Amino acid sequence: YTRVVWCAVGPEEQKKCQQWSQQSGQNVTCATASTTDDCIVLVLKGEADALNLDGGYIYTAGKCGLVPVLAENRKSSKHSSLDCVLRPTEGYLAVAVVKKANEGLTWNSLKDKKSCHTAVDRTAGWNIPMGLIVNQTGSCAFDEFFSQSCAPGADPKSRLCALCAGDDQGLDKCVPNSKEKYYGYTGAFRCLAEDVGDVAFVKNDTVWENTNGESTADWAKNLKREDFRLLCLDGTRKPVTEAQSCHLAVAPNHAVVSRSDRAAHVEQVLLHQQALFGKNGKNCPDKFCLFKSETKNLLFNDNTECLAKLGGRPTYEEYLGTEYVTAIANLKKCSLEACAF
Ligand SMILES: *[C@@H]1O[C@H](CO)[C@@H](O[C@@H]2O[C@H](CO)[C@@H](O)[C@H](O)[C@H]2NC(C)=O)[C@H](O)[C@H]1NC(C)=O
Ligand SMILES: *[C@@H]1O[C@H](CO)[C@@H](O[C@@H]2O[C@H](CO)[C@@H](O)[C@H](O)[C@H]2NC(C)=O)[C@H](O)[C@H]1NC(C)=O
Ligand SMILES: CC1(C)Cc2c(-c3ccccc3)c(-c3ccc(Cl)cc3)c(CC(=O)O)n2C1
Ligand SMILES: *[C@@H]1O[C@H](CO)[C@@H](O)[C@H](O)[C@H]1NC(C)=O
Ligand SMILES: [Fe+3]
Ligand SMILES: [Zn+2]
Ligand SMILES: [Zn+2]
Repeated sequence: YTRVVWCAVGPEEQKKCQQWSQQSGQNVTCATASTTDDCIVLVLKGEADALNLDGGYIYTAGKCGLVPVLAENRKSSKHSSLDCVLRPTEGYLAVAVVKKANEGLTWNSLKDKKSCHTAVDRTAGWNIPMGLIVNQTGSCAFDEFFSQSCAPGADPKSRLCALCAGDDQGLDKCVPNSKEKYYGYTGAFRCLAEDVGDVAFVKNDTVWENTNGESTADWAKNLKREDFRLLCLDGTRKPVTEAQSCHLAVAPNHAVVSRSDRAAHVEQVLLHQQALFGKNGKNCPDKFCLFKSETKNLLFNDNTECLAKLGGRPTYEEYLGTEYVTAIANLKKCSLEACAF
């Protein structure tokens, strides 16, 4: 009765989870909710066991008692002797991306421009840039900084949702799941690509993976890396090959979380499921690939090489790092340490 009930966020994740469930012979089954917060609630009620989360959502789950279990680990350079499951994670770079042709937009002229964010509460798309912005402006009024935005999860009538597009029928505008056209890393970068916004807060890998033919999706297939610049905190603009010297932060990798009392079982089941369906898996590309979903980053980021063991049985605070947790705490003061639910 180590069936693990995964929580899928929206219908496209639910469809992938259903295929995973079928292929796993119901070793894994699926609960679904409309939002990441709602999935965390199902886990707190014991109606789902686990899901994989961005760091800002790990902060929410962690305040309510849930614990990190395994982390996404993507390709690396050095440390290459180690098996992926054992290799330390390296964090990803949160960046602010603009079009080269939008000349003289820099970090210091962002006020009153249009912004694209992966979702409220997420690390690169929200906590890092809005925390930096609140700090730099000396003001908690971050909902009045950009003239319009798409920030999935904000009030859909507010200017923080004015750029969001909803689903193809145009329903579900601004919902924080993949139905919203501009949701997530891929959606916020598409929001910039399509010039709906002036700036997208995403990570370094997003720009690479959706330019120069790395994506064949209709909106991405013609994008050229050279037509984008990163915004540096010192006011300069750099090419996207320079993200090691022009990022807003290094983010902790997305990780699986669960109730502490289920962490051990969730871990062993996931280790076995990735041996089947993960990057070199017995049954991938054969039957099912757990870490593919045609660039849509459903359940896991498509660039995940494996889910890796954590060193030191970390608490969510240790996993996130004290400085990130403190930055989050500070930003949340704009809108005392109990579970949000
Ligand atoms: C930014 O992201 C890109 C995409 O993940 C990284 O480029 C990949 O890096 C490895 C080398 O580590 C190459 O083998 C891959 O083939 C690259 N992918 C692509 C699409 O080019 C890049 O290294 C990252 N930059 C920084 C500074 O972290
Ligand atoms: C925004 O500013 C706050 C206030 O300075 C930052 O909070 C401090 O962070 C440092 C470095 O971790 C700690 O030494 C201080 O104790 C923190 N101060 C407080 C009052 O808690 C926060 O890191 C900043 N946000 C961002 C995104 O950089
Ligand atoms: C295993 C972690 C989830 C803990 C952690 C810290 C961390 C933890 C404790 C105290 C400080 C940092 C930092 C990290 C790395 C670099 C910067 Cl500039 C900021 C944070 C990173 C990203 C990285 O791998 O380099 N991680 C990943
Ligand atoms: C299902 O779970 C059992 C128990 O670990 C295991 O023997 C079997 O290999 C698993 N099968 C699949 C298809 O995940
Ligand atoms: Fe993230
Ligand atoms: Zn840095
Ligand atoms: Zn510890």
